[PDB]
Amino acid sequence: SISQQTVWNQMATVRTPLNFDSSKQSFCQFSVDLLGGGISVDKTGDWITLVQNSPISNLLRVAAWKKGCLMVKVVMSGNAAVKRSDWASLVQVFLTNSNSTEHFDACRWTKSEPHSWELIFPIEVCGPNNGFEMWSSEWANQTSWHLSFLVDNPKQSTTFDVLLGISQNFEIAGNTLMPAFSVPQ
Amino acid sequence: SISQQTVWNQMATVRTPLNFDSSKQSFCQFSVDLLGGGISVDKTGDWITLVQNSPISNLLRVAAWKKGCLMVKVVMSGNAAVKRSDWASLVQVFLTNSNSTEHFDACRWTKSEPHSWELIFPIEVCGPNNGFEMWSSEWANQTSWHLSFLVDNPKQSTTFDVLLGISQNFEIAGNTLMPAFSVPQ
Amino acid sequence: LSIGGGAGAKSAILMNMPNAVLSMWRYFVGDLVFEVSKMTSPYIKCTVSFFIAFGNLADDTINFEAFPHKLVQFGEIQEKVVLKFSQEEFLTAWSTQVRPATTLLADGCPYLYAMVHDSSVSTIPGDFVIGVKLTIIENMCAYGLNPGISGSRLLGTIPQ
Amino acid sequence: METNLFKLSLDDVETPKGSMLDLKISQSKIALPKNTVGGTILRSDLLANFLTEGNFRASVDLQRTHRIKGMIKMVATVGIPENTGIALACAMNSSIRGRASSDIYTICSQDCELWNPACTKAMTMSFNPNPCSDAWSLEFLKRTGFHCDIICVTGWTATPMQDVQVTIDWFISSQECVPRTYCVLNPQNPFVLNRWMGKLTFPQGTSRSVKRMPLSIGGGAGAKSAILMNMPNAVLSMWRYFVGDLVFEVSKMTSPYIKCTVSFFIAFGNLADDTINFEAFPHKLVQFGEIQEKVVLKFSQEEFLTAWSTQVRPATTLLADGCPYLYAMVHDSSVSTIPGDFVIGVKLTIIENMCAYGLNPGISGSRLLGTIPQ
Amino acid sequence: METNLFKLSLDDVETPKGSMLDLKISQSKIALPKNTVGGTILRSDLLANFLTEGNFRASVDLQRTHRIKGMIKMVATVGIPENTGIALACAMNSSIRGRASSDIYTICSQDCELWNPACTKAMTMSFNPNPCSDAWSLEFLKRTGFHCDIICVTGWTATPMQDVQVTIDWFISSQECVPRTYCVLNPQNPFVLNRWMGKLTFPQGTSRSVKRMPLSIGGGAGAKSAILMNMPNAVLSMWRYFVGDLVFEVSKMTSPYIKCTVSFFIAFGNLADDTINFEAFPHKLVQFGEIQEKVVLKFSQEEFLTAWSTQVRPATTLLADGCPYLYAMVHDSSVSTIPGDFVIGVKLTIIENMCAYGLNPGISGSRLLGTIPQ
RNA sequence: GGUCAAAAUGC
RNA sequence: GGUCAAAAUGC
Repeated sequence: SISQQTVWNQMATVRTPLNFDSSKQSFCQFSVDLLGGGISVDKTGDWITLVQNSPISNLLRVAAWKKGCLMVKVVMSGNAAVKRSDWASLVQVFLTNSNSTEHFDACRWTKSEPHSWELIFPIEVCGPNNGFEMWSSEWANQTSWHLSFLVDNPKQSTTFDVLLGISQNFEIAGNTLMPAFSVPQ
Repeated sequence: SISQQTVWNQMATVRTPLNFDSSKQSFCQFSVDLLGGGISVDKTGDWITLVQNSPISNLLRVAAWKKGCLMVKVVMSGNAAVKRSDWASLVQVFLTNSNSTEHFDACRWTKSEPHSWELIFPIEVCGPNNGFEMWSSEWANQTSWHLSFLVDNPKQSTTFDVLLGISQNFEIAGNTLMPAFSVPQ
Repeated sequence: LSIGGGAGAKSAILMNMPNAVLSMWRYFVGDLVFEVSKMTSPYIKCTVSFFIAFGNLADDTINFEAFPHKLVQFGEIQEKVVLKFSQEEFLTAWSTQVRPATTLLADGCPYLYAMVHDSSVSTIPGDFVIGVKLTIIENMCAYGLNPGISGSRLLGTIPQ
Repeated sequence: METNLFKLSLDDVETPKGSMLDLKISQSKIALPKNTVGGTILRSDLLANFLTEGNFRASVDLQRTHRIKGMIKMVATVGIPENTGIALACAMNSSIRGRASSDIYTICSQDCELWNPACTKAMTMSFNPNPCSDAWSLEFLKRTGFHCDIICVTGWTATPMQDVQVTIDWFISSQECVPRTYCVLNPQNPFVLNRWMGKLTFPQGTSRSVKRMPLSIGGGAGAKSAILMNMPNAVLSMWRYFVGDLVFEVSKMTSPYIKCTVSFFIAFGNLADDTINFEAFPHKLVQFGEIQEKVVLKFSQEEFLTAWSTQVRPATTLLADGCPYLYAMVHDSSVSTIPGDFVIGVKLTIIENMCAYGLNPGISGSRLLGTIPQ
Repeated sequence: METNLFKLSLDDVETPKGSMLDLKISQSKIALPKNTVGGTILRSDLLANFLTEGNFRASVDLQRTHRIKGMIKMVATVGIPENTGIALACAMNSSIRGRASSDIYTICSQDCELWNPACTKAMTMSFNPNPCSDAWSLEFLKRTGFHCDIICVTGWTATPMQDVQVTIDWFISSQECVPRTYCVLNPQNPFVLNRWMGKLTFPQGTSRSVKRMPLSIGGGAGAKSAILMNMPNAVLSMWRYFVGDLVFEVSKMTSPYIKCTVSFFIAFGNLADDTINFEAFPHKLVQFGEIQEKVVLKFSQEEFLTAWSTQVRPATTLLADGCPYLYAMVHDSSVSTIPGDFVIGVKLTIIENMCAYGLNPGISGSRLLGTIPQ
């Protein structure tokens, strides 16, 4: 085919509010629309989000019809000044196709590893065209893939990095006509 | 072919500055050019670096055209007088082809295991000649493979050892005419 | 001739799938088929010279036309000239992306030079304008996978 | 009455073909000052800088042509009488990364040839600069570092009356470029190594002036506080144990007037220099014809019983090597009627019908290899 | 190990062969300043100075090759819209002896072509500079005087917005050189004459603006106090009486927007300009297609009864010429929507199936021939 | 007569 | 194995 080993590419980098009042609760909440390219956040604070203008990130935002398997990676880089006997943080991860409460969860992981953790898993896009799917289109009351998170003691489990990779069998077709992507500095 | 089991060979051994003022920050930073043979370091201290004049280390420095898969290994031997309930150190690892900020990361690992950790991963060299690549040559604005690190509480996560191994399918051709390698003692 | 990320914008990158994907790869070759369109009034005349080189050359390089080159001329009512550069005009595959600052002295990637071999002449104010579109890469070879490089460079535009 | 430009032949992407004259890219003149001592870099630059040195028929063709699927041909020329001799070399390597070494170990792995002008009054080397494919470019040669080193390995025997100049004629050849790649873990055959195995110097007189060369050949060349290296060795050293047939190339670098009959064989290091009895070993006696400068020597794999170690620590006492050595001796004498020292250089060209059992973790540095004046 | 220089291919005496690209000798850029008036010498130099103007693939081949048995090929190029027009010409003659004339009579006998860029956006002329044999040299071109004159014969109709530049591409051709010699007393067939027979200008309106051209054609061109001359005329005038078929070439030099239908026939000078009745004569009506610029006209030998005189004194009153004339008339009108004057140039290319009865002692000077602005 | 143009394009 | 040399000259 066309292949290279261990070459994944960046999508997400979500950082947690610094201003967080351990009083109006313990958790912080956020979501990543893997097939849409959008980070949705809390009102808990002033969140620092960034989506990376990656070959793929770039591609999934523009390509209107998607069939195949993409590979995801979420990494927790945390607050390392916190002494390991003093860790109080879990982070509940969810995989859904809507941001609706009435929809049900596809997969559900819960990780509580001090200072850092890794999570590698497959997502597959199956749709009504010929097996092709379009981002949350009204056509077959179509959907996406969403990766939502729930952080407990967000002052500890501070940073989140989302990477994905592509499958030899990802096929697109069409152009979702999108505005200009913003490039830092 | 030509093969032997569990015979890898040394490349890197990076040690962290002893003189480190936990005041001008928490982290120390460093990089290893796997396909070039160079350790680039901080200004944080007086770093103790060594590259090993290994059959391979030796080979990759001299061989001007590289196609194939090499196997890497980074090992963290740390400060073991530090009591395990008292660990405050992570070390963020990155894999890039340039030492530029504008380039994007290929893979990204973050490990926070007390006193010692291991990390085994494949790197593959794909290039424009016939599928052959040359170290950071201007020809097809060519590149390398870089393994950069970020150490938090470098007084803890003290030592780093980099080993690689070769793939039955590593093919070189040409001689990068290099100065004399320095041999200790 | 590096063509990944797409179009440059002030503070942003512009994108279309056929580029999105290209940029998924790292290095590329093939035959590049370009489509030159006249967009000015059949009364504005020019003979345009196209070839393939590198960026290190000065604009006063007498000697280019001693390069494979193809001279284009438009017939009054003719508006499309299809141009084909063969894969034999390139030795080694080139990089799909090159940082946006990379100085015309550091590109190791092939460029597509267009020149006036004569003159622009008319009897009415006007500027000769021809648009170039890379229609298909034929007999492609893509060695690689691009982690990415932030943004891209600019592409010409302007009035009328 | 009009001409179509489109159907004009201004877009030809083809490799220059022609007569040796028509396909002439440059003319380099190199200077051989009569006070030259050996190990002297006569001129070290970039090939592209060597080729861009005159406006000769295919010169612009070299510059304004993107793919050249033919070979760079050198033709060198300097005549020196028979009572003296210099030993020059043209080493073409694929890149230079810094202030690099210009020994002969370090510069002879890819494509280089040694020649004594007293014997060979006109050399011709041909090479393929992209050892990975079939075409090259000048911009390639330019932005990749192709290097050409012209060095003196064993200085003048007799100092000429005035200075000398070697003129190298450069051309594009009529013959196609063929790759030469190396799989490091699955060598080919015959494996190309090209290793300076030593500069053997035999003083004038009746001294067996016995020269022993380690057959362990990984790490490469020794340096004061360092190791010198060339890929064909880099890789060898990737393995652990080796055998095969070792094909050596003995070159005369002194003046056809300095005579000696040299005796070559294969043994071990435990033997004393006064071993009457060696020549009762398979041995081959070499003698050079006046204008003869190259003797190719082939030792068969049947001269070795078991594979040997690719590396042996540098201190390993000539009493502890369990690895075969390549002994050179004077079977008669060194004789001349002019001051001089008999000097012959040995290069291991190819290991044929190789067997590599193993994988070498490595052993720090390596030992020294002969060199010296003139 | 040695190379024989003798059996090397460094002594090839052959004419460069190749692709139109490979056989490119130069690139001249000529300047057409928008205030150009006609009769303007755009550039008059030496061919060898025209060809030595860039380093292009066979450029050194032009210089370091003694015998070239192929042809100099020019490819010119400048585009001008359809509402204007210039009339340029490239005249290649074989030598210049002094401060010479650059008319069009004087510079079009050997090998020259006129072209209106509005109609012909790319011209290609090919010539053989040694009209006496099959090969040329640059040193020939150099030390003999081969000349190239680039002139404007009928200036801009509409003045362009800024300056213009004509780029001439020079090359060596794939086709052999063939001589063209002249026996003066035993002409060939078809005899090549190439004579500027006049620059006929027809003002805008309904004027029969009748132009009569003498068919007596020896001495050549008139000048104030002098005679202008080109070999093909020199020789003609060597004879006394002549006939044959006269082949004329009518070229438009004004902007495709200036319209006229021109009527050509053959008569005598005794007729008044108000002769209703001519078109009851064999006549041929010419009309130009927008981008059409050349009409070739052939009058057969059957349009003349008896041979005519090659020379007639310059004063001979339009009432005393017994020699046939070439009348041009406006059969309609000159019409345009832009100021301009219809201008067409006439050149007698070849006399075919000639008969020359005689030998001319000569008659002093000759008459005038049309010319003027733009 | 020479020159020139022409006997046409795409994978 | 590549290179190279060689399978030779004159009218």
